[PDB]
Parts: sequence; structure tokens; C-alpha cells
Amino acid sequence: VTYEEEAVPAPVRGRLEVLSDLLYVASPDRAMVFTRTKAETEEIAQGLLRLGHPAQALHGDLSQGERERVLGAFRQGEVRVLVATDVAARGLDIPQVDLVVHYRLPDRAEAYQHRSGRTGRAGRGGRVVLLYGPRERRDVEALERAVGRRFKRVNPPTPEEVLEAKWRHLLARLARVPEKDYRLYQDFAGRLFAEGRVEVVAALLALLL
Amino acid sequence: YEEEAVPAPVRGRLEVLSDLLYVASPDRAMVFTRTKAETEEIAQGLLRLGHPAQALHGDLSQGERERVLGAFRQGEVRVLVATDVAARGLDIPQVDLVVHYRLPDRAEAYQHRSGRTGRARGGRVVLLYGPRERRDVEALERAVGRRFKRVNPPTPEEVLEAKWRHLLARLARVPEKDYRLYQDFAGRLFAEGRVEVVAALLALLL
Repeated sequence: VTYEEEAVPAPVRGRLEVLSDLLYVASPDRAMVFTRTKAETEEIAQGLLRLGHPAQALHGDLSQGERERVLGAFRQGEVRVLVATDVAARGLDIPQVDLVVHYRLPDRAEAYQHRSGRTGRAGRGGRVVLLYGPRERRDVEALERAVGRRFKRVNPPTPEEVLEAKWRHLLARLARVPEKDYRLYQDFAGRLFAEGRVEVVAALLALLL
Repeated sequence: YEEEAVPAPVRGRLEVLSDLLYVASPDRAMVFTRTKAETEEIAQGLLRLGHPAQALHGDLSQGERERVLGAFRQGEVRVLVATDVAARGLDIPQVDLVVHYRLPDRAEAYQHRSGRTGRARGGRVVLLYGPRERRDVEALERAVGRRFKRVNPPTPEEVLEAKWRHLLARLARVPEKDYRLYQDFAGRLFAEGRVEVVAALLALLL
């Protein structure tokens, strides 16, 4: 195994929210999320959507043609999140991805591995994350038995983790903006600096994040 | 009220409206077109460009209107864009600035539209003229029996400075509790002191 696995604690309800934060912090090019039912794939996708992530749902009800295009969307970068059921998920036509997340848990060990292999954009490297509920702890120990491995027990992202991630995203915007367009606002930038009021700029960031 | 005819090509027309808007900064403005097609188009152009604008027409559900007008009255909406038909009604209040994006098809349309300006005081009225309307400007000018002051579009520099003051305003409305979260980040920026970076910030909000 050349990928790492983390067991991360979440409350079935706040499950979506935790995940969203995971993504924001981790910022992976491609990610799959696994769940039990095609309906969840839907909720979760819509959910993540409104939560501001490029998410699609992968199930077998998807037509041959619909599938094939949800997948392409994925390989380009147009879709950055695929939410699938283990069944819909079988196939060689599935890309390798930066990060695998188990939303609900896989009952038996083989589902775990089929799911987990899709990470590692080489056969080497990759992160897997399992989400467990407050009681499901016993379920997690059980899997580790099956899988014959100890998963790392890692906390969800702190608010300032996210804040930190958002800020990183933002320097990324600024990078893009070319002199051709910021050159016009030099003077103002000057004023702010020469006044030296963090509060005002703190304010400015307030409504950019 | 004062009346000012402002030179402007229909092809870049929208930009100076935005300008006059920023430079005037009225609590209420109303802009007049002649087809739901443009009221529509223009509420978008202005919301895009920075201004809290909404469009006013018939298709608009009875109920919905009430809400828009309320918002315009509240001042949650500072600019209204309306056809002449849609505009009729005693629910439409008096504004600080009346703009004729395109002109009236009569001295009645004019004195109907302009009627809407000034509240408690005189008002203001802007008539936007392209170069090849210059003739028919005089046409309606005397048609109404008055001479509108010929006055020029706002300066790039005038506009820019205004844009700035608006921004300050917005900023000033940020609740202490909110931005508190970003003092550190802010500090990081002053710390490296790349004005260019902060410029790129500004570029993203103007």
C-alpha cells in the first residue's frame, strides 16, 4: 500500500458539512465519494453543489450515454467530484483520483478495496478517508480487522483550517489578475497601506471569502 | 428641477449611465426604456457593473411588483428600470434622479417621466443624447418649450474616484464581528507590502 487512510469522525447529519470542509481544505483535482444508495448520490451531489463544489452523481440508472459523458466531464476537470454507488463504480473506464472518501461505510472488506484502489494516480500515492458516526466506531474497528490494517484517527477540519484554506484559494485569484487590470488601482492600494488600518482591509477580505 | 442633456453614443451608452450613477449617487433613480426587452437587459448591465438595480414590467406578477417597489422604497434597491406602461401607477414614488436612457415619443412621455423627479425638493433630469440625435434633440427641446443644459459625461478619473467612495461605504457596513476574522490575513498583506497584490484585491471589487 502506497496510499494513506484516515478514519475521520462525523455526525450523520453534519456529515455533508464535514465533507464539504474536507474538500475545501484538501483541494484535490479529482475526488470520488462513495455511498450506499443512488438517492444519496443525488442528495450529496445537490448538497455539495449548493455548498459550492462541482459535483455529479454516478449510478447505473444513468443511461449508457449519460454515464460516458459524466465521466468525461470528470477527466477534464469540469466535474471535480463524483458521487457514486459501488455498483455504478465498477469499471476500467473509471479514472484514478487524488482522494477517496467513504461517506457511509462499506460493510465487507472487498468493497473497501475496490473503492480504495481508485486513488493513486500512479498505483503509488493517494488518500483515502473514512467517515464514521458516533456509534459506528465498532463498525470501523471491525473493518480494520477485515482489511488487516489500522486506519489513522483524524479530526474534522477546524474553522480556522478552512479560513486558512479559503485564504489560499484567494491568493490564487489574485495570481490570475494581470497588471493590465490591477495597475489602475495602485493609488488606492497606496492609501490603504500608508494609512495602515488592518481593520479596513480585514473588512475588504470580509466580503471576498 | 434641473434638466441636463448628456452626450453619449447608444453603443457605449450603458457605461456612462453607470458613471453618472456613481458620480451622482442618488438614493432613488429611475431609468426609462420602451420595451421589457431593454428594462430587462439594463437591470442586468447595472447589477453587473455594481449598482443595486431591478427591472419593472407587466409580466411581473401583481404580487411580485409590490415587493420590488417596496425594495425600491426601502432603498434596498437604489435603481429602478421601467417601461412607460409598467411605470404608470400611484404605487410608483418620487425619485431623486430621472434618466431618459432613450427619449420620449412625445412631450407627454417626457413630462410624465420627468414628473417623477424631486420629492421634498426640485429633482433632476438627465436626457442621454447620441451624436445623430443632436438634431432631433432640439426637436423635442422646443417641443417641450425649454432648453436643457448641455453637460459632458463624467471623467474616467471622476468615475474612478466615485467608485472608490462607494466601496469605502460598503466596507464601512461590514460588521466588526465579521472582519475580525481576517485581521490576521490583512496583517499578512501589509507585512509583505505588495501594493500590487492589494491592487489585485481592488481589481476584484471594482
